[PDB]
Amino acid sequence: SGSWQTYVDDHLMCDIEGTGQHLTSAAIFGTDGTVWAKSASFPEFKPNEIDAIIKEFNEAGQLAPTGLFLGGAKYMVIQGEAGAVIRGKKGAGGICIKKTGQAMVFGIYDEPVAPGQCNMVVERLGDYLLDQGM
Ligand code: NA
Repeated sequence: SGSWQTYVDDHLMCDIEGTGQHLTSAAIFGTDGTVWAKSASFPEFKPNEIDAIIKEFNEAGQLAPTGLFLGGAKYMVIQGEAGAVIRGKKGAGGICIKKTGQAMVFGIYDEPVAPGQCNMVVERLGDYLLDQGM
């Protein structure tokens, strides 16, 4: 593929396991905070929000006093994997973020999608990118 957008469209925003369900939105960022690609549905994120997530991957536990904010919306942090995966919840929806060597893979989900389905989708792409040296 010649576009980071294809990764979003064909690995993050596609029909999950043929259930007809999809992530709400998704994105791929560089570790500097540059947007490589995002779905049109992805929220109007702010640079401090992305920087907070970059910080959390470098040292887990830093989001805790405030929450995970994205597009001004507050997610409560839920169990992740230090340095590798950050997860948050907001009602029946949530967010999952997987770190690679050079990028961060974001997925946002809502009812009826389950938290573990978001994790599957995001983590599988991230692991692919890691196997490709990214
Ligand atoms: Na919008």
